[PDB]
Amino acid sequence: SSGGGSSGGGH
Amino acid sequence: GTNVNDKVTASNFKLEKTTFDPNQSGNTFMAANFTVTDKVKSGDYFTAKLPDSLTGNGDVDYSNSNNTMPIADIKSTNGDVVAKATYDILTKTYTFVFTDYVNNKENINGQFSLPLFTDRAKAPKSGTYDANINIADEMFNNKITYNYSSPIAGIDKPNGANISSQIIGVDTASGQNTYKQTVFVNPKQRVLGNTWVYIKGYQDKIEESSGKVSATDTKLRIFEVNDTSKLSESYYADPNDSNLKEVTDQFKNRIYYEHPNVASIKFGDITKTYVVLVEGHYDNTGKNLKTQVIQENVDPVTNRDYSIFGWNNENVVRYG
Repeated sequence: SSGGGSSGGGH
Repeated sequence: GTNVNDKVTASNFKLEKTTFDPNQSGNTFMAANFTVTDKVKSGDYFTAKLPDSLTGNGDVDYSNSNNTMPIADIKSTNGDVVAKATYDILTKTYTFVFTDYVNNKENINGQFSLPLFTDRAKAPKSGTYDANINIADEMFNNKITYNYSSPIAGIDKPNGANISSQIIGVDTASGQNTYKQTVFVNPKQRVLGNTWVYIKGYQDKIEESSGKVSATDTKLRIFEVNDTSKLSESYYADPNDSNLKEVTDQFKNRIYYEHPNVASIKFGDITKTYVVLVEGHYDNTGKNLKTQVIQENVDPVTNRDYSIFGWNNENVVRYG
């Protein structure tokens, strides 16, 4: 049990 | 109208920031002033060209809008609109088309400010790139540095679950509401047993995400990676890359939609990394698209040492 993440972006 | 790049001059060129993590919604901006040296007519236009390392759209996808990104109107110094703008995804060129504004004036002055993002496909690895931007046939030189959060993430044990993903395209313009997402299954390329992968259209509460994952809403393609060191940091992945061997057909009756808003995939015992390309849809509730992928497995030898790893995605929108 554990985790992370990422995130993106645009216009 | 005619291309009037020789009649337009850009100045006070500024890049908000030269270093960022595009896997943590890092982006930058460009701002400049321009003046029309000569008289020009309504319909005439000038352009700006991004280099290989940059895009004006980032993770917003315009492929359902004729590959053309609409941009907010460009203003004079005086606050009225001088030009209507459009960004072409294929040629990475802005086209600023003068309006009737320009018909009764001289000495026209304007300025713009536009977000800029990484090109995940042309700058797939962390590092430094030339970020030279062309505005009205003039070069404005810069160096860009991308510190991508590594897609190689997981429990810190030789047989621990490991998985990551990134939403690389969201169509917010056409009304079709599609999204494209890359998932890296077992990026550490460990030897894992009884591996399951869950692709969820939400994180912790179903009601909090607009994601919609189901047999009719989602299409999945699965690739067996041959050389893991070729894989990108940007989460870009070419389905026709010879480093990827398509195995979608083998997973034909191993993908289940037993739960709401969730795609369950039975990998079993594996020893290679996989790329799973997801094409999905999100709903009209106006909620954010929030996803989570989970991989669980055990030690392939002892059938013990159970392990489980989760990864959250969500994207942000910027304005000029």
